[PDB]
Amino acid sequence: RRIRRIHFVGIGGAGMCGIAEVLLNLGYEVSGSDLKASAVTERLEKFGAQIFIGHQAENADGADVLVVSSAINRANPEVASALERRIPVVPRAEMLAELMRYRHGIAVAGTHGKTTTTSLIASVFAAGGLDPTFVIGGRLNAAAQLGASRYLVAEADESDASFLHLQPMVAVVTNIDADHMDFNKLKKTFVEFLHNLPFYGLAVMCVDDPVVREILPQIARPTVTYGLSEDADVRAINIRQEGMRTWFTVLRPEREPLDVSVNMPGLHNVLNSLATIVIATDEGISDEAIVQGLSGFQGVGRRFQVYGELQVEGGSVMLVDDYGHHPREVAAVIKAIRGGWPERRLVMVYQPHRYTRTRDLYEDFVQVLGEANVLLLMEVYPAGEEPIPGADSRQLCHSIRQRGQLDPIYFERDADLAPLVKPLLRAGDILLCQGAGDVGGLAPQLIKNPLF
Amino acid sequence: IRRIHFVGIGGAGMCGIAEVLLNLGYEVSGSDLKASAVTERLEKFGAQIFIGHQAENADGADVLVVSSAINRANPEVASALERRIPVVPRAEMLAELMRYRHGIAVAGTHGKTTTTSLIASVFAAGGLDPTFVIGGRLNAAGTNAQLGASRYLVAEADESDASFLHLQPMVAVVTNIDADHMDFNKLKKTFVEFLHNLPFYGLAVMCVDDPVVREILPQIARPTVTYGLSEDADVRAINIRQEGMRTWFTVLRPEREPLDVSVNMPGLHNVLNSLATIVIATDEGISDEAIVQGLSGFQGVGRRFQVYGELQVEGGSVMLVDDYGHHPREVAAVIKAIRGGWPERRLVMVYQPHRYTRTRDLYEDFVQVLGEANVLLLMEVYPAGEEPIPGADSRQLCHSIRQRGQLDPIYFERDADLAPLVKPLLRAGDILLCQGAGDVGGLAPQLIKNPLFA
Ligand SMILES: Cn1nc(Nc2nc(N[C@@H]3c4ccccc4C[C@@H]3O)nc3[nH]ncc23)cc1C(C)(C)C
Ligand SMILES: Cn1nc(Nc2nc(N[C@H]3c4ccccc4C[C@@H]3O)nc3[nH]ncc23)cc1C(C)(C)C
Repeated sequence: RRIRRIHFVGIGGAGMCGIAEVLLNLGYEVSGSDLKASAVTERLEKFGAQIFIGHQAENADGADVLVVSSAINRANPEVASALERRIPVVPRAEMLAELMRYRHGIAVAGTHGKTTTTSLIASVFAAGGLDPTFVIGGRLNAAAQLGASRYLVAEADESDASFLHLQPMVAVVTNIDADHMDFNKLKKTFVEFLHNLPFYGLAVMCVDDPVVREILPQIARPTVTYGLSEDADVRAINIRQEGMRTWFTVLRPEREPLDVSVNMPGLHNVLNSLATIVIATDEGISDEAIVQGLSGFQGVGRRFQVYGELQVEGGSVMLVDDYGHHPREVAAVIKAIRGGWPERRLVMVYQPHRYTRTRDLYEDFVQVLGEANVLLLMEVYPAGEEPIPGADSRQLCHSIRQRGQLDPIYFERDADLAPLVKPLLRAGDILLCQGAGDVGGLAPQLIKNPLF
Repeated sequence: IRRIHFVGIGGAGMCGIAEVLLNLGYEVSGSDLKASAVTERLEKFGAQIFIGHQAENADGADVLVVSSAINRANPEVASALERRIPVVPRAEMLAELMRYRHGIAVAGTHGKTTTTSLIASVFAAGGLDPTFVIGGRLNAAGTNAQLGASRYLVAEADESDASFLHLQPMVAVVTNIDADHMDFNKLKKTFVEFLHNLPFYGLAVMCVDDPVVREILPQIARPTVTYGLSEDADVRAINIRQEGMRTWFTVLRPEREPLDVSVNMPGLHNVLNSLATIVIATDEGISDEAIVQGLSGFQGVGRRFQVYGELQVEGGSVMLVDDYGHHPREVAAVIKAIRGGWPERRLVMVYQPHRYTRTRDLYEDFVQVLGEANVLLLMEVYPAGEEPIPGADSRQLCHSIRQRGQLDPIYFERDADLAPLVKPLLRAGDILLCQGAGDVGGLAPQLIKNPLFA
């Protein structure tokens, strides 16, 4: 072949080793360097990678192409050597996208629901004995050597530079939401992405989303729509909720109605399931596998995870947890609560992540955070950053308070939430723990706290 | 998707696409106003042909391909839309073909067409028979075989086409990136993005003699082979010598002995075309003998800086050159190619503007570029179905140029006889360039067979 040897600089990095593993599976020679030996380098060695510890120019000798992590500098002697001798140096994210050229690629795109849908697809495919390699957050998983399956299922992030270079056989678009970020450019991006499908590929489009519906005429590829919409090709009807479990019937062309459940509440998960069913159906997966895959799906950790119930005087409070820390993600979580439980008062705990992000998206935070009925704003999680005046939780409290609708309660990172929050809570409330940093710890503690 | 339906399948660019899709094993139907040898040929390859347009001709199509000439009101298109059948423009489906073959995409501002054709010629000499695409038309060597039969598909890649960034080549050429006579940052990014459509194991063939290509070289994270006269080019022409219509030069390639070649077309631009072709043929494993034969017996592409030969006048002769370019930027490149190859020779240019709209839109660029000739014969605008626009015609251009004091254009009408007009002006050692489309294509053939120059 033209290129035989692929050399990874920083091969122990979090998403690097998965790529190396699948390239070995494809039958390339793979070498890699890292500052530190680890179980990751050990594993790659057993799969037939040549590993170097330390960086020196000669580690790249005989490389046809380099792949570098974001942690690698251009003055790294291996990179420098490759450049001096005109060897191509490819970013990790670009090589990750390239993998779909070698497999039946199912790209899951859209603003909201990509991760859960990717994971659901993988679950249903597994139920039909297919063991797909799937990609979430740049990490490759399967259940075996990564890449063995003919199937590769991956989140497709529209802000990644390799998005418009993906070559899927099947593309999902869950929705196109431009809020809290032109809108016209975003639509065009999705249209262009869908045109990377072959003329015989498949676009799986949520017609419940107004913007998806709007761009439907521009797609010019085989399309299957899904949603609650009456004109959707694949439809959920007879939706009923039973504690944590949602039941519904799915209508599909030239098939009898199919009754399914999913063990995670909210209309958003019906839509996730629908997208999965379109893809499983088109792939020829049995009704039995679909039912089992959906039914026994646990959820993705801290993706609108319902932790259950806190006991208070006169009833209970539903506890919800989500790691989203961008305004657009938070707004969607809140909308999911308002849609699913329109009568229930929303008590939100929010911690901003990073001062830079708080500064950059400040006005959007003021708007979105103001949608809560009760707001507890936790001190910023710095993630190593120095404070920025006028761009912190105290300022946000003031910005929101000034608007006359809501009076946020500020608290510090070392405070104990349970005694703070319990006196505020009333039976029928929803308590949302929202953010990363210190927030992840909270819901597990609340659920095992004496006060509840 | 089993059945693909073409609306206007007898169109010059439509029939080739249909033929390749048949070859790939799709069912293909198409409609056209008129039966012809074109529809007959498609029938032999298994196409179902309808004469006339009616909605039901599209019944049972999984996808439509629509000619550039045909709009949404065509009953077949309307029917497909009403029933949510995907409607693909011709240009888009053309681009799709590369996914199914070893695609060689030839991009850049200047030299795409000749290079495409040269590649095809050299591949043919090595007993390959590639399908190749020039001006949206698909061709191969020897009409026996079915378009698409070869594993190779060579095509011009035009950066202004909407499907440019959807090409999926195995090999991509960039001849040059020139923004003259027309955002520059967006243009560069477009070419970078096109090159990134290559797989990590594909090949980029880059003309480093071009400043802008050289500039973007470091952003290409793909295997690259550079070509040019530049000393640092991977593939280099040296010892360039001209012998009438024939150019000799030696080509240096990595890990190879120098290779002596000739091409039967004058000008440095054709050395560069040859170099790009040699990179590609070499990388594909084509023999030195095939390369030599392919280059040597290459005539040129019709009306792409075509040298028609010689007109006889008192005291010697006039080199007749013909080119269809009708945008200022194309004309400027032609003139620069004449000034570089023949810096001593007086340039007499016949130019006909194409369209009143284009004349209006690019007016000042025409004044500037047309003013580069030593002698200028401006022919009346070719309308191409357009109504006249006041102030945007050849008479206005004559005045705009004449007022500047350097050059005094000679106006003539579309129906005038050029030969008696031009002969008394011509002097031995002139270059006579016939430049433009419309009525211009007819001129050089007539001049060469005219008694006045016999
Ligand atoms: C037929 N044909 N073929 C071309 N091919 C290439 N032309 C150039 N450049 C050019 C050149 C070179 C020397 C003198 C003038 C000019 C002007 C232009 O700038 N660069 C190249 N790289 N690879 C190929 C190639 C160009 C052309 C013209 C004559 C139709 C424009
Ligand atoms: C885990 N997860 N999964 C999602 N999946 C989808 N969410 C929506 N959209 C909307 C929706 C639907 C119901 C209630 C509220 C909202 C608001 C959201 O915008 N549309 C979809 N189409 N296909 C899938 C899908 C969404 C989410 C959240 C909860 C993290 C945002």
